[PDB]
Amino acid sequence: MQEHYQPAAIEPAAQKKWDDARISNVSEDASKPKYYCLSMFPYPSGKLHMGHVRNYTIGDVLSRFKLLNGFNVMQPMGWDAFGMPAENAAMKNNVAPAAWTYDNIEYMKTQLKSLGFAVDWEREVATCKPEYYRWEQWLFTKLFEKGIVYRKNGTVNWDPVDQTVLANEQVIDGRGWRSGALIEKREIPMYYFKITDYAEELLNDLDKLEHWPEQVKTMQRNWIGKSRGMTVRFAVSDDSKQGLEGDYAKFLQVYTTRPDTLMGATYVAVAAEHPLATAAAADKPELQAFIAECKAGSVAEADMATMEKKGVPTGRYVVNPLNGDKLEVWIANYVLWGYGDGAVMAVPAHDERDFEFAAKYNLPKKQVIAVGDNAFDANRWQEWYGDKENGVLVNSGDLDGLDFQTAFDAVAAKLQSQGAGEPKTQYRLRDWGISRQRYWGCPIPIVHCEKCGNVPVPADQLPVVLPENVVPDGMGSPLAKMPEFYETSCPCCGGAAKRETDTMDTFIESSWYFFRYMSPKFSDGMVSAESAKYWGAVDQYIGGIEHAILHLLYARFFTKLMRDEGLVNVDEPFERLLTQGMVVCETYYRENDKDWINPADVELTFDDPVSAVLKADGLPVVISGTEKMSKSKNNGVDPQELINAYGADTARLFMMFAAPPEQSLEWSDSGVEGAHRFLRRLWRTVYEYLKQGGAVKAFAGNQDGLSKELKDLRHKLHSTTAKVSDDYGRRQQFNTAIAAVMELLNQYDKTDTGSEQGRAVAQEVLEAAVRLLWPIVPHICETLWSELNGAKLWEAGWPTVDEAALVKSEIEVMVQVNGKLADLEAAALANIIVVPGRLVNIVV
Ligand SMILES: CCCCCc1ccc(-c2cn(CCC[C@@H]3CO[C@H](COS(=O)(=O)NC(=O)[C@@H](N)CC(C)C)[C@@H](O)[C@H]3O)nn2)cc1
Ligand SMILES: [Mg+2]
Ligand SMILES: [Zn+2]
Repeated sequence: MQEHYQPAAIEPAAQKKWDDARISNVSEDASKPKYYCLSMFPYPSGKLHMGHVRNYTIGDVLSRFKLLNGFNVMQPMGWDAFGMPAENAAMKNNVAPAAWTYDNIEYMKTQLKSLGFAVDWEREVATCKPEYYRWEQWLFTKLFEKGIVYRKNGTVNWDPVDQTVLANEQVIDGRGWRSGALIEKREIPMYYFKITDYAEELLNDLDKLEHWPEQVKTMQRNWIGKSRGMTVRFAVSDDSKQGLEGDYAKFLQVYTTRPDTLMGATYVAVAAEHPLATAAAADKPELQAFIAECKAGSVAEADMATMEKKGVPTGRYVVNPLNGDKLEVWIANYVLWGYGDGAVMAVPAHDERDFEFAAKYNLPKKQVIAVGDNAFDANRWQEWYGDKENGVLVNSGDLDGLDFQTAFDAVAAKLQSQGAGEPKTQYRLRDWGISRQRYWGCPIPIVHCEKCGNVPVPADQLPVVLPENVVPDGMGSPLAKMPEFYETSCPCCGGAAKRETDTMDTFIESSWYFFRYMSPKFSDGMVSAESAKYWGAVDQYIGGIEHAILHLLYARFFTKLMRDEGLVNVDEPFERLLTQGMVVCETYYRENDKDWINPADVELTFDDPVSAVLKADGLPVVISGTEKMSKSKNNGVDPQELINAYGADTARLFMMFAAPPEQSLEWSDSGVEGAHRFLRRLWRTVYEYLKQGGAVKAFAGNQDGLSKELKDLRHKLHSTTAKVSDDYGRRQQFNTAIAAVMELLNQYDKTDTGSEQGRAVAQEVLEAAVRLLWPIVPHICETLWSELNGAKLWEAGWPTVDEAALVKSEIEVMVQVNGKLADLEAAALANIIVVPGRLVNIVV
């Protein structure tokens, strides 16, 4: 055994050892219990970053833990290949997106392999390959025929200078982020998934997910935003019907979730697009400008609550059907045309948004709810104003004294009898638009024929192949400028026709890839029936919390779609969900005429730390704040340089030890040094142990007659095995498992293991430690295990807890007072000559 730990020697040999034995190349083996551990597959954007290493290390810890416990473990990897990165790389480098993508894949695949992840590379998929995306084209056509996918006109932000559609997050002050030109809102036909048809299923099935973090479930419930409220109609007043046609001349209809406060409504508010807004504004230039400023707005939903709410009175009036109050209609910028009826009532006393709106414009506030003897201050909001559960109605006439639920049904009965309203269930969730006006994505399998309409490509003709020898312009989607691609013949009539040139939302590829891993070479469908039945669902899923809403909701949706097609046998794709935090790092710059400097290029001073300096020279640097690793502040530490400097095991140890998965991990040079120094110590402990006499059979069985010191070390060992097992299995906190193995070795360090029995216990200690740590640092553990023991480590299995080692010793002595019934004296006085271990007599 080499004296000094040298990872560049041992790590490739171990990787070859695992690969030769094919421990990760798994099949549908009915004799071993399956375990499907999945990390979110990466965008192939060039190189691994520290987030990647953290995520796939967490995945591999859990995989190897289950492997050592005898499961048939599938841990597959692949490439989420379509999307904008390749498009912009094409624009900057004048290379094809595909060629750039396949090169990134080759380089990142090498990096993952050098880290030693126990991955079944025979199940590798790349979603930009027609062998993959043909199957989502297949499902698309099938759902299109059923109407689950449909084509509808929708409005988008057009940038007229850069000639492309822009996401709403990509609009600042009504202008495109790169171009800086005023965006134009335009109506174009687009494709939608009818996800709202599955809203109630998607909402309710969350309750099944007992091993998901509650905050993820809460975020999904809120995103779906189901509510049971009331449709309420207010009759338009005699004087306010000018310019209105239809039922809009008769009433204004609103939806509210608080009909128990209908007695407290003090005004009503409508969207800028509402007919009442249009008729009111026809002779009022200030209203026309307000209507225009609303329509020009572009507020993404994470910013709708954070925008200043503004309104304009219209001079038009409606009547509360329950008390008779004439109420003014306002136009307001928070009422969205498309949600509900584009019209709401306002109760400033019991809705905080209405409170603030009414405070701004000095609109009335009428308290109709009371919670105990709480004082109502019409000038200061209080939390209890919005209380649904423990409130009771006041100032409501014949409704006074009712709680929320019985008031709700009382209002519902009154409204329904006179025809002024009825209960209604609503959902915030919108349908999912999948059209993208972009090149590097899966083609939409629709052929447009002026005789036959929107026609799906027949299954015999799929895939519609994206041509790969394209170098994106900049001036619009290339597919629309390629007659060689879109000029085709119609599949139903055989005449001249045009392919759809929009591509699919790349969220689609990541909504089913976990099923494709089950049979990635299956040419007859999305997933083979036999494989889906064996593998079932993902047992454990690991990824970043930033995917908690959209990606997770889309994947659950696709699972239910595929189940209903008859392809899979599960309702939910992901049983356990572990969300990983971000990686942060200090930032450094230097002022010019700021140019942010990468940390691996900087060197720090010290004392016994003054400042920092650039490695290439010696000019000082500006140490600034710690934040997430990014291109923006050039504070991303290349994982390749960590591996080059210390080896894969040190990289993995640092990430697992520095922070629990949910927590932000802070890059630290000394921390990485600490992890490397522990691996040297681990190496030194085994080497010194074997230097003093070589391996022996590990201690096992009855421990009576072992010295107290060695019994104590066995107690620490088997308590450490139980702790680490609970840390990997239940808590999924890996730092405390490393700490526990560290404590075991510390106790071993202070124990004389030189005797014959001492060596046997030492062998037991070391054979456990290297297996307890193997999921985390498998290369050094693999090599150390082969020096201690000839059996194959994965066949030796997870260390067992020897409960006999956890039973503390017993000695029963009698205690008598005047002849009749240090260590034992203090305990018997807690109940004087002492005959050792047998008897004590309290002579008094
Ligand atoms: C030279 C470049 C320097 C870059 C510097 C840098 C930048 C960022 C971070 C960082 C990020 N996070 C936060 C956690 C990042 C996780 C990384 O692993 C996985 C792959 O991520 S992905 O490839 O983005 N794919 C995807 O997100 C989709 N293909 C997944 C589908 C299933 C939807 C995901 O689970 C991420 O959520 N923490 N740290 C660290 C370093
Ligand atoms: Mg259950
Ligand atoms: Zn036709």
